[PDB]
Amino acid sequence: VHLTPEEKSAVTALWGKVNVDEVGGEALGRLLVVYPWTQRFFESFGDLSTPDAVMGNPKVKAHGKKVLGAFSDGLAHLDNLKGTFATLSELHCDKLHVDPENFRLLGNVLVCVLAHHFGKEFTPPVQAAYQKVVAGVANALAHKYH
Amino acid sequence: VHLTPEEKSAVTALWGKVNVDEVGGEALGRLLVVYPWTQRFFESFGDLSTPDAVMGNPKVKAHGKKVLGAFSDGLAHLDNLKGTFATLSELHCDKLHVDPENFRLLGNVLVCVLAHHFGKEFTPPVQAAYQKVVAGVANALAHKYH
Amino acid sequence: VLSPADKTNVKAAWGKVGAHAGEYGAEALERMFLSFPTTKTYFPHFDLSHGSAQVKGHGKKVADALTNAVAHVDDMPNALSALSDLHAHKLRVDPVNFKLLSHCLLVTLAAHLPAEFTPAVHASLDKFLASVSTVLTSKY
Amino acid sequence: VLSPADKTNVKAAWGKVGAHAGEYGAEALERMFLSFPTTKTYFPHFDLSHGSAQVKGHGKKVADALTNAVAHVDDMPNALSALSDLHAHKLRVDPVNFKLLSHCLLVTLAAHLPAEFTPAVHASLDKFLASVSTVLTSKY
Ligand code: HEM
Ligand code: HEM
Ligand code: HEM
Ligand code: HEM
Repeated sequence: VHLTPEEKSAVTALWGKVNVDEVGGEALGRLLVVYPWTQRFFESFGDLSTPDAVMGNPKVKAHGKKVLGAFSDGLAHLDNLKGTFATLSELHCDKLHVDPENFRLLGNVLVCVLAHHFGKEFTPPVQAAYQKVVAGVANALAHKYH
Repeated sequence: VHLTPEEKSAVTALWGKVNVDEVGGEALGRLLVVYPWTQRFFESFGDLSTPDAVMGNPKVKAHGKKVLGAFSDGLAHLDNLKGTFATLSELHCDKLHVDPENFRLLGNVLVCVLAHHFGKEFTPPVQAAYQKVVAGVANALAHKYH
Repeated sequence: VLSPADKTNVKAAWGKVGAHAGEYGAEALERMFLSFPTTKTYFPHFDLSHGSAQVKGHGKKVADALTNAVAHVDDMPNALSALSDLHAHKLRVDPVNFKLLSHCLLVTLAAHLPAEFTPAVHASLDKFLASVSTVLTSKY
Repeated sequence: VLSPADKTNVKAAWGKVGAHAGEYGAEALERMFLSFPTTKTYFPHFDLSHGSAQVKGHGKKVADALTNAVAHVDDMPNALSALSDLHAHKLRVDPVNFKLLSHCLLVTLAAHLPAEFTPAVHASLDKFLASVSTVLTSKY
């Protein structure tokens, strides 16, 4: 985004320690649990009746990994999240009808998952840099809405 | 911002009809009445106890004129709000300590005031152009916060 | 909360809306769609063209519900329960959108009631729409 | 609207915080100031530097009120009346900021209570902070 070389390094290095598989599945599951209305787009996934049911749902887990994957690829284009997510932005608008506010909710869930995971390592300054990243991503994804 | 050529004309045409002195006083007064918490910044202004006290306060009227005056200048530099508003942005942050959310509140009140004044002439699409404008100004004014 | 004065202000202003409530509801929706395009994601099944009958139809429904909240200003949570359930459990509209519609309803009223849309009334209507929004989102 | 499970979840989690609540209070503020620099506008009279005694002290203050609220989970409106007053009539913090502090508190708890920060506990804590925010801004 408007990341300082120092802030850039901090993001980049923590990320290299992330198991996208597990983080993606937990971020997406936590979202469905903490903000239950987000479940409106995943009725076809199955039983989301309980935290246990969501956290366990493999369709949820696999969707999470796909989301974090694309997210992960975007950290490589931090100077152009806009151009990196242009097609995905059109898709979420035009095909999926996803309110971009959801992009913000996920961002924040993501940050709680990273903290959960890295405890100590996820310092105030490291969170500040991540907050700038999730905001930039949400903004890029919302960019082609009309 | 993202103002189509035709949104910029609509913005400009209406603004030509506005009495900045009056709209300025009305918008500022209404803000202090609708969101009383915003009064925190004007305790030197005197009596703000009731709506008549606010709306008719000579200091509120004078201040509103100042604010809308700065805003009208912004409308002639729609291309560079950030540049236009930089010193003002710095001042609001560093000297005044005004939470930037106040700028969005003011923006919305202004739109209601324009609706109030122009009636039917404030069409849905004219409102959409002004919404983009007030957001831009609020964003430009928050750009130098740190 | 709504004070006695707020209540009088709302019944008075809404009183003037009268038979135009429906039309004003439709207009507030159209304003919202144009200014806050992200709100369209909730109406993928609607013809959102200018003068869409769906919008007109929808406008009336929203206006009838507001009229109903004014009529039961001392029992809103109960008068709107059903609607609260609907939004919480079926529509699942993200909370932030309520503030956008409110805002557009305020613009429409301002544009149509020049004489009644005083500062005091403006303040009362804003608190009123916030309360209706709170109720509708209470069961989320 | 906190369910019995939620109150249970909150009482448990907070239970583990114990003697560290003040420190978490302080760390949450520190994360807020760094992540959402606009929040600093409300503390121009504080030294916002890392490990500042003012922030530390304030962190304690915030923690204690949260503790008092867990203890009166059932009577929040009442246990926090004075705080509701202070914020509405004196401090006048814009309501959007309450969501920023709440978020930073979650992050803080996550980072320090790995085992206890389950998805269900996370959901409960979120609702609690939301409830607390509502109370604190109820007299605006
Ligand atoms: C970090 C932000 C996000 C990213 C990078 C992202 C990315 C993706 C990707 C790469 C796909 C694959 C679909 C395809 O290519 O055809 C997808 C699908 C989808 N996303 Fe997003 N997404 C994000 C946030 C969200 C959120 C927050 C929601 C809803 C709560 C959401 C709802 C969906 C849905 C419903 C689909 C379709 C899945 C299917 O076809 O079953 N997305 N997203
Ligand atoms: C459209 C957004 C705004 C613009 C263009 C604007 C512009 C200005 C200008 C030109 C001044 C005088 C600068 C000086 O004293 O050197 C000023 C002062 C001030 N503004 Fe802003 N303003 C805006 C919004 C607001 C809002 C929403 C608030 C608070 C709710 C606010 C609070 C103040 C205060 C407290 C002062 C100083 C008053 C005094 O002289 O004691 N401004 N503003
Ligand atoms: C305080 C404001 C609101 C009021 C009074 C209101 C009221 C209503 C009513 C009366 C209905 C029709 C239910 C029925 O069929 O009996 C409805 C449906 C609906 N509302 Fe809400 N609503 C409000 C806010 C919103 C917002 C902000 C959105 C999204 C931006 C929204 C999205 C919907 C949708 C998608 C439907 C279903 C429409 C259909 O398919 O016919 N509502 N609302
Ligand atoms: C989680 C919700 C919050 C709680 C429980 C809370 C609690 C408190 C407490 C216990 C005090 C000290 C009262 C005293 O000195 O006797 C206080 C003061 C204060 N709070 Fe709130 N607060 C909350 C949210 C916020 C937020 C979001 C802000 C601003 C961004 C804020 C700004 C202030 C300020 C500026 C003071 C005065 C500090 C001083 O001058 O010492 N509070 N709050």
